[PDB]
Amino acid sequence: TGLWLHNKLGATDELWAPPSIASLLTAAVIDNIRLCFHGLSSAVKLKLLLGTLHLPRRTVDEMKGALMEIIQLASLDSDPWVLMVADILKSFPDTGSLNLELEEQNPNVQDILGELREKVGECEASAMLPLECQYLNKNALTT
Amino acid sequence: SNRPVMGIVQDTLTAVRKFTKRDVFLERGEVMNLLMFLSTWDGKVPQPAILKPRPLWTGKQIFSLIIPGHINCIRTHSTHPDDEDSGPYKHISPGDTKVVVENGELIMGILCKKSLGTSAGSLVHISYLEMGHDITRLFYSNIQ
Amino acid sequence: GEDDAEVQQECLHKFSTRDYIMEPSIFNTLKRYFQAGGSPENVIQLLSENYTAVAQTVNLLAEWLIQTGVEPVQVQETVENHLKSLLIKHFDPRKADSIFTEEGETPAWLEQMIAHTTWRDLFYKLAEAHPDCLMLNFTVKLISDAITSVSTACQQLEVFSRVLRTSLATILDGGEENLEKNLPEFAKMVCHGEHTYLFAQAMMSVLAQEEQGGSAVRRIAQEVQRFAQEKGHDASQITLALGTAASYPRACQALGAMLSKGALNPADITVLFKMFTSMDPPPVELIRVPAFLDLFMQSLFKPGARINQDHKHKYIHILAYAASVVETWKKNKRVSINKDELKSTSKAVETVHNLCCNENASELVAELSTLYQCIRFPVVAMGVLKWVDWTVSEPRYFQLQPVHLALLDEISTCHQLLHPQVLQLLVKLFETEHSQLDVMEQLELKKTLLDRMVHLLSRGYVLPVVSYIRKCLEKDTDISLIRYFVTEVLDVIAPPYTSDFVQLFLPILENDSIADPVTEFIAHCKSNFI
Amino acid sequence: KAFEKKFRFDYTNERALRRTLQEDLVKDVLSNAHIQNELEREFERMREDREVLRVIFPTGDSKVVLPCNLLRMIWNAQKIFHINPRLPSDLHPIKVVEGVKELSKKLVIVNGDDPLSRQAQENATLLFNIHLRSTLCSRRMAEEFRLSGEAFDWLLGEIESKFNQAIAHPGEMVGALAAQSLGEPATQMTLNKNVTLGVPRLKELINISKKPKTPSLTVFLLGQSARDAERA
Amino acid sequence: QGIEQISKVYMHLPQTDNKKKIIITEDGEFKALQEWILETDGVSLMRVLSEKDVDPVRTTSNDIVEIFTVLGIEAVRKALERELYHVISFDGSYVN
Amino acid sequence: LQDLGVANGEDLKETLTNCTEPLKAIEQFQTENGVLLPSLQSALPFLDLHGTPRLEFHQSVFDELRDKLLERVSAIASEGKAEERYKKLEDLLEKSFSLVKMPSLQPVVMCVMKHLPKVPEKKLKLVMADKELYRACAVEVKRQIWQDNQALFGDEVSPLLKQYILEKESALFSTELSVLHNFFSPSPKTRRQGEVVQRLTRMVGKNVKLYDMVLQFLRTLFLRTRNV
Amino acid sequence: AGILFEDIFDVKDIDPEGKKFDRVSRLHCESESFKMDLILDVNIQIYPVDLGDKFRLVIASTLYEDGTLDDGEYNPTDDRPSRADQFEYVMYGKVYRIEGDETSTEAATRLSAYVSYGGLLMRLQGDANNLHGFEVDSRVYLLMKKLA
Repeated sequence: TGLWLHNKLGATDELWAPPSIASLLTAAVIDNIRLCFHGLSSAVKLKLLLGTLHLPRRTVDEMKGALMEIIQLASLDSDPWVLMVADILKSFPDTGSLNLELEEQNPNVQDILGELREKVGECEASAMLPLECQYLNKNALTT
Repeated sequence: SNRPVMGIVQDTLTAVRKFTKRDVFLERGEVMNLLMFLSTWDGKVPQPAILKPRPLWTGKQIFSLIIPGHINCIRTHSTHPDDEDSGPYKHISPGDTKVVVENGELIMGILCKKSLGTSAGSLVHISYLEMGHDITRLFYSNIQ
Repeated sequence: GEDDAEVQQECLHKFSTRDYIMEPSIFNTLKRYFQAGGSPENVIQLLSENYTAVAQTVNLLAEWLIQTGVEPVQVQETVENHLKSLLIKHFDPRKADSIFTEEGETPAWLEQMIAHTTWRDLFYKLAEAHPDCLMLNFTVKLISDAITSVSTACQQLEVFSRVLRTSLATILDGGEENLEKNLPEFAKMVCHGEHTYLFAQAMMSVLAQEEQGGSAVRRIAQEVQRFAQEKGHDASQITLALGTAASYPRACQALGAMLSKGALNPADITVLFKMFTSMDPPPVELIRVPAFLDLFMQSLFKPGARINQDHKHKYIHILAYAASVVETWKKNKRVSINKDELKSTSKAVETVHNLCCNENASELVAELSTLYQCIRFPVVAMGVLKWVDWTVSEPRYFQLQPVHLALLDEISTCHQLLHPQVLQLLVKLFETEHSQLDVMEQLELKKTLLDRMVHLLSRGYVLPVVSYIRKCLEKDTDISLIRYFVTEVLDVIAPPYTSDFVQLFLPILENDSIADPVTEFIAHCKSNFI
Repeated sequence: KAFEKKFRFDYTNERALRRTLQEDLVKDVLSNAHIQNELEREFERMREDREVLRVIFPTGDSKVVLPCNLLRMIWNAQKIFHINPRLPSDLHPIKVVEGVKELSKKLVIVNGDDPLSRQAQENATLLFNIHLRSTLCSRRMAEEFRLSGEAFDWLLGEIESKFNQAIAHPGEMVGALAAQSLGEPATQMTLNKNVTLGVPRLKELINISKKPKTPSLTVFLLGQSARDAERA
Repeated sequence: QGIEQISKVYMHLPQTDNKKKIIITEDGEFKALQEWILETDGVSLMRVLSEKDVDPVRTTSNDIVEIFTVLGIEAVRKALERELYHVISFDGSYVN
Repeated sequence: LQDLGVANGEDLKETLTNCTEPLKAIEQFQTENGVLLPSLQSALPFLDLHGTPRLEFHQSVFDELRDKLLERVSAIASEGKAEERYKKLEDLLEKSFSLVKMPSLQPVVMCVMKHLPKVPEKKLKLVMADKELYRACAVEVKRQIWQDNQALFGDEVSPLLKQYILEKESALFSTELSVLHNFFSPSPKTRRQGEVVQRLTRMVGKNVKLYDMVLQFLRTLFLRTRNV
Repeated sequence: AGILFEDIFDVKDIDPEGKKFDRVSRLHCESESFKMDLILDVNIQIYPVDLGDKFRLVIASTLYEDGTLDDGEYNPTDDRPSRADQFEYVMYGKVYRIEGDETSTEAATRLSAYVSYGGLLMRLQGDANNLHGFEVDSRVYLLMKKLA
């Protein structure tokens, strides 16, 4: 299964998880990841974990125990990208809600907080508008 | 105007256009009856395109034989889409609209006036310029 | 047999080469020559006699170039670039990994290299060529901590996060005007990798929760996700998980399917319509996805209409709900839902829908007042804009003495937000080539297009319009059209002016000398605006 | 840039030569700089030929007529000798240059050896020799065609034979041939600011009229009026 | 005002690359620029060539005897060849 | 080298022979005899770290900078003041005359004197005397020498004149009888493309006195040899 | 014997660009093992096929499991054993192109082989290691059997 998933995701240029990933992640294979999750390469782990977002919500719910287990296996891994995608995904299978609690154990996001909250605070003069703001009427736009 | 002056004409040209379509398949007896009329035939029935569930020959398999000697040519069928080369199908036509003859053997495409007519660069032109007037005469007669 | 004789001959061959004394491995070679049975005296001649002091020669030559008055800096960059090319063609990543292995912190020469920017550029280039080199990975990580190729920018969370911090700081600094030229260089990186896209979008959703201009970060996320969409990617489900879509299962199901396929279908619209008509709607912010609204524009206003007259009211109801129904919230508590304008908005949208889908329409002159009052709704104006784009952009549209361009004039007059859109259409129509139109007819058509451009410029969108005019001047178009445009601009202009306005409008004003508002402007700007 | 990219054979990058050529030939070309100089002369004269064609064809149109198809002949050589382009070939570049030069000597339109005769010989086969040198540069021979030495020699012989067969035979009545071949298209001609066309226009040309039916000038501008409609 | 025998002249841009002004940019590539050409109803070529801002390289006529008077015999040969090529290639037919 | 106080191979020998500390002396030599720019000193141990000799770097920049010296003297050839030109050229001339004996610095002196219409007499004398220098000097030096040394000018015209008389005798006695071609057939321009006359014009330049020397040589030859 | 390639494939599309020939369809198939993309024109009339069908695919040089050739000559009377008896849909053709994502300095990682069977085209993209058995201008047999 590990060599199989490497063959089916080891293309180091297909950094987006390729289409049909929902088909490659059946329940048996989902239970087979955690047997040899750490034996795969970093990019394979990335694409594999990210493919869970493509699945139907029902199918995300069915094997959510295995998804949470594999996400914890990613949270204890060595690769930084694996660590942070695990940190985001830790709350995902239970509800479909991303984990926006990334400020902890991250100098990078703490620097995002410092530098870019300062920048956003200073850049509040003629603050630019989202795309959907064009559609809104005067009351909703002023709101 | 440095081109063939004659080519393939009305019924023969429409018939070969329908013949070289991708989905033409011929039984054993039909193929054997057609190989009778090929004057320049070697006498060896080629292996069919499909063997199981039944031995069937494609029309282009037969058309490879009448093409003489070993010639190579690239043409575009008259209804070739003008974006096939820009897609990921430059060598594998969805509509069989890219005529590729190689080593005197047709492997893909459908023939028409822009590949068998009088126009410059046609298949008959190259057949002349390589295989000589005699072999091109036999080529014309075998086609018809 | 013993290899000491071959090593002796190799040592003789290497020592015999010119200036071989300068090699630092010499010690081992000397050892290799002395233990095997050589002598320590012949090497003295093999090195010294063939020594010519080319180091001294190049030193004297550098002093010669310095003596002539040539700046030493350019020659120093030249020799450094020579070293860079030599190392690049000589590079061996395993040696770099060995320098990593001997001590995790590299020996301090590489820090001195980092102190000078040219070696940082070398390490950028080397990592671009060879991303699989842990020494180079740590080096570019140190530089980031202190033009990382997109593969190398995204290879480490640490590197990508720092570069993303600098990137979006640059985007916010450069604002709406530099958005176009800062977007692709960073959105390529973010749309390079599902992991990169997910991490960046998650951070942008974290950032947008702040109210002191986080909506700009939300726009940047919107541009990045539509960049993913046009690159053939699944930006839908990530966006749905990014919001409150999980609270409404069937809503996220329908929206994800519709966005994955990329076109509407009445089966899902029935579900969404029955959900929103009921007095427990999902938040209107949830369904205000600009891609979803673009699907509505692409479906309800294309030539056609390929729409069912029974389901039509459902599409229009959902559109007016997304555009006009105003929700009031208090601390993540939906206070109220305001369905006041949904009636009139749906009515106007239905009107304009019938008008654009009639296509028999010669009644357009009659429906003009209704068209303008319906255009007063902004979403209706966007729909009319896209319909006019698809209509006029078709070939052979011009067999009439025009009217749709007056509709674009009304759209630019009413809503300032749609100013970039209309220009983005007009310049397209300004560069399209026409065959069956006479050349004079094409010239008059372009004159009309520039009249519409001047009308847009009258509404305070002066700078990008004049910038495009100056571009297509210096980059093509006839000088007569540009002369006509500046004449029209000088017709209605009056003092006073701004610095940027003269910065963009004056430098175009010297390439011609044909016509008094002109000399009046020259005098005013020369006196006041240097 | 693209001319250099597609036609400058780089002897500086070893990896391309490892990929495309057998190791002995790579060491041969990399070792001595004489062969490298010869390849540089080839590129220099091809660049000169490029400028010459810019003078001759300012219209920038590549479709021309010539006695022999070189691309299809390369293809025929490939399929006769079963050349697999997925392998490093064995063709020496200097052999390609030498064979091209010898074939250029072998193809003669103007016989005799003197300054006028050699000048006319150069002028007659100028365009065909330029086409041959551009097509059979050692760059594309070792990069995309990947042709073998025996197949290359066969190609040179075949081009020689076909060119020598393409020479206009003496005794031909090219006068009547041109007359009939130009009279035949007149039989199918529709009879048409506007300009007269068809067989009335053709008659007005050949039957030279002191009064044309539509005497018109085609005037071109060069100032601002070349771009400026108003001044035009 | 104007030169006699020319009762009407029409201004237009060429719609085919053959007549567009083809230059060679610094890249060594061909760029075909749109340039205003004029087409006349009469022929006094010696008069128009002398006029200011009239390109005395590309300016030409469809008359033959004019070219014989003003340009020269080989120019007549070339112009005759171009005219026959135009009237033969008008219908798409090609001749060697 | 030692003319400008530069340590040559003899210094290296007297520091090597009769020295029980080759390692220390060689290390101090390699450090002190480096290129006098601070930025290189950070990179020279790294330059050598791979087993790459600094030799190749030295040779490449040697070629590059000497070529740039040639380019800059070519540039100052017709730049600004003639006084500034000849001042800097004479400075570089006197500097590299120490290194004119070297085989790689002699072309610098060749180019500098090629850009000088007149030179100090001692340099001309050394160029003439040392046969290797004269054979390796450009004709710009030789024109001035011949302007003060008619003997070598005669020595140079003499073999060319010998070859000219040899070809004249062969052409007058060229065994081929035909009305079309003979000794008198060639056009004057065809006879003026001879290497002898072109070489003589280069050797005279635009100086009247060299032309007078050629005149007197021609007088002597035509009179004593009785050959037209 | 000689089996230049073997795998099992699953169909994912029958005619995603619409119908062009009413007896042959352009099946798009994917390997569940190696991710070899397959686009094969199959006669649906004699050998009907459906979306989602699993099938063993073999690409071989001969059919007689001995390395014995027949130079493309039809011979219905050959009593020798046949590998084609183990399959349902058996075609014969010739590979006519082998492209790859190679550079001018390094070999290919992915190779794409285009093969013609009397006009019916087979594009097989995938890993170079599996497809190194293919040589251009070589006769070849396709052997397909559905797996219920």
